[PDB]
Amino acid sequence: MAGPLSGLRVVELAGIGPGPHAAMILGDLGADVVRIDRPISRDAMLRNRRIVTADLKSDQGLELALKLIAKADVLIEGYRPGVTERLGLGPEECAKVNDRLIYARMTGWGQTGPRSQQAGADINYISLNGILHAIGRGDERPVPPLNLVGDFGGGSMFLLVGILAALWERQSSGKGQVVDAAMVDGSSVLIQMMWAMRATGMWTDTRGANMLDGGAPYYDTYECADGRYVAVGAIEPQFYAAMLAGLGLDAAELPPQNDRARWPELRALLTEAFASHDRDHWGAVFANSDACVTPVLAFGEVHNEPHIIERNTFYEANGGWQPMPAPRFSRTASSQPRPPAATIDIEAVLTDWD
Amino acid sequence: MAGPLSGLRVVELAGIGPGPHAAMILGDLGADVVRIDRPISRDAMLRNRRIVTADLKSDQGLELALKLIAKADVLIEGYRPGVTERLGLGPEECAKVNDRLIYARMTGWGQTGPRSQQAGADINYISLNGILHAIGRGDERPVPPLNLVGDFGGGSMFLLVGILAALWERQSSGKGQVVDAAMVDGSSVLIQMMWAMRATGMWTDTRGANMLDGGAPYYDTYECADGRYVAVGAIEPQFYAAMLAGLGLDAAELPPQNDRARWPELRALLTEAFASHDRDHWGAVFANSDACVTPVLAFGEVHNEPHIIERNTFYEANGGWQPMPAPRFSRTASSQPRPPAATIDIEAVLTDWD
Repeated sequence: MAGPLSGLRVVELAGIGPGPHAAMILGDLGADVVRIDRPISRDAMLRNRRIVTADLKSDQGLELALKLIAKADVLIEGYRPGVTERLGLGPEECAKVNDRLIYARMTGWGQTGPRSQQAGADINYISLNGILHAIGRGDERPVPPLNLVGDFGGGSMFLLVGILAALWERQSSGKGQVVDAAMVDGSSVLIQMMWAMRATGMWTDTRGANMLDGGAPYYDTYECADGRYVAVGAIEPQFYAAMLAGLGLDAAELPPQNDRARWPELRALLTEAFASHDRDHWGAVFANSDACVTPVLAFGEVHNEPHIIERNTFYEANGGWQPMPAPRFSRTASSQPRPPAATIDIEAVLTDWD
Repeated sequence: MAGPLSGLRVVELAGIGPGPHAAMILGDLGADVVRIDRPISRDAMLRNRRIVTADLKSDQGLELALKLIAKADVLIEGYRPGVTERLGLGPEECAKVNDRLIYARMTGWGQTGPRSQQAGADINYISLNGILHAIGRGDERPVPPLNLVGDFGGGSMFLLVGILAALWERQSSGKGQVVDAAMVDGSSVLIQMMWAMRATGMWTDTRGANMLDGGAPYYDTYECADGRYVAVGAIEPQFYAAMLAGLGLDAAELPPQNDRARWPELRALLTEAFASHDRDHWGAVFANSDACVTPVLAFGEVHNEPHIIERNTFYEANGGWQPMPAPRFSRTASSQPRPPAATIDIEAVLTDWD
């Protein structure tokens, strides 16, 4: 298996959303990932893995898990705190048989604390630490940014950083440890810019009235003539001016970029402008500009866009497209992810592993 | 310095947004990070750093950068492809003097390809790979999820994973290499769940009409009596039912949870329920159940919420709260971050570095 984590050995305890997304990216990058289910998947998330089944409630699955864990560099689990403990696969149990194990725990609320036993999804984890409040248009109730922010950006990504850091540390302590990845915490450091910004008046708790939430007329989407959108990211004044040029608007007849008092008149001017031609027109107007003007593409249009084609951001599998691994390494490059293959006997893996 | 990356040595080439966010987290986690500016910061994002000054244009600063890079494990650069090359800090130059260097490049569009020389921000990178399309209410044009998805979740976080993986690979090749972290790619892998789901009919390019984008009445926000919001994440039927009981609704007078045909009647019923009382009323009602119902808190209200208090998700600094490091390590724990620090003579750092 190619890529930089070639050699690393990961055990994943099948659960939902963040945990597998982390196991996946490890896989993507060359790790040898082994996922334990209950007794083919056409879920792609389960690519770059071997799947085994066991019954960790029974004496005999318990025993085979530990055999796997003992040979493994990493364990991922994403259940309620106390659950691996009571199966007897806790951190203190795994330590007895392998004290070099990086024991990664993936939760919303964390290992400890009042909420640490309650159910929740992404929307609740980001409800509590400010993030969801800030997302959306001001005249309307907050909008969920999918599960991009807590599950992944603020969950699996921080689990991955926790695992790969703890692996750096082991390479001179020679021990592992437990990583407590809680989404409420990880998403907070994800949005730390806003927290910094709030302290110098460069961000406000008021919704829809900031520089990056769509309060700013030069940082938002515009509906075009044909009902589709373009995205404007022109913060820098030189970028903004190349944008005004493509639209063919005169700086003199416009409010200045940052006269917030007149941001409504500026937006109406930009709106009228962009609605006067279809999306694709603006693509051609602004091809090779610093205008920071791009088409808003629907998922099903993505594989036709040049820049996506030329860099193989995607590959074709099953129904349609998945993302190729990221990021990319110059010397030990990742290769095309392997599809989820049918089950494997758990014994044969111990034997693969010796 | 405390935390798991204690030992690691990072040179950051000052720029905007993703690259600093990466250097920050490294810092958070114990690395010794050293940032090179042009000629005290009030910005917290610059915590866990030492700041130094050089004119990389002149033979004087070029030469001092290389001395630092030569002693360093990681270099972070966030400029246009071709820019470090022309300064004479390209990858092949650094290799001359340090072939163990992890050379991490942080861009929107990537190192290569048609758009790789154009300006952009977060909103442009997520316009192109379907992400931005999918965010928002369907009767309104896509809404930006701040810069949470391209700059951080799909930017800095994948630079971090690239750096820490390349470090693992070095620990047996004994060479480093270049990581090409592009937001367009990183965010795609971030939203891999949707890509997978599209291919089994569990996701639609139609906007605001899915399970995690606010189309589901049981995964969305609701306005309360007092104008404020709660978040409902009640996907699992047992969660959903604990939610109906908290609101005091008869399960049997409601349309089935997944009779999408009557999702408008379900939502009206829930809307009516939740508007009948203030937010904080619900916050109490649901403070323990597995109803996956939580208050939507403004950033300014976060530090008062129990779960946040007990876990020290935040600390105070500069007349306001910032996020404590994440994730958390049981044996080599991170410390409270050090604030930015005034500038330092670059020679004194060379010296400190043996």
